[PDB]
Amino acid sequence: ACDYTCGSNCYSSSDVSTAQAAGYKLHEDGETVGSNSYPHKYNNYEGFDFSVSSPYYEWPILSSGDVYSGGSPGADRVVFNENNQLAGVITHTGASGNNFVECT
Ligand SMILES: Nc1nc2c(ncn2[C@@H]2O[C@H](CO)[C@@H](O)[C@H]2OP(=O)(O)O)c(=O)[nH]1
Ligand SMILES: [Ca+2]
Repeated sequence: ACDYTCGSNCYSSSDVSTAQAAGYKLHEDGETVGSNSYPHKYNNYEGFDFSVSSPYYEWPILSSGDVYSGGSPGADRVVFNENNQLAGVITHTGASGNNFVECT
């Protein structure tokens, strides 16, 4: 069964921790990757009720199970905070425009 389901994409806990670790390292190093400069701040415009404190950052999680290294980041993101705590897994799939919904 999937720990998070983002549309048709199925992720386990280990998928999320792996993506999160890569993103947090770049954030700590003050480095970014990709044309959209990930990781970057996640403003929470959607008003998600995350159980950890802001500020939050987002980083792509990819269904191929590879770590994001540039190119298209697809629809799915992990959202982590300054303490490297996971806030949530969110996706553009199933939401209008460039909005997000949470993966379930
Ligand atoms: N919808 C949304 N986009 C955000 C937020 N914070 C930053 N962004 C970035 O702003 C772009 C314009 O909304 C979004 O598509 C998203 O980039 P990503 O595609 O990199 O996730 C947020 O809280 N909500
Ligand atoms: Ca996997």
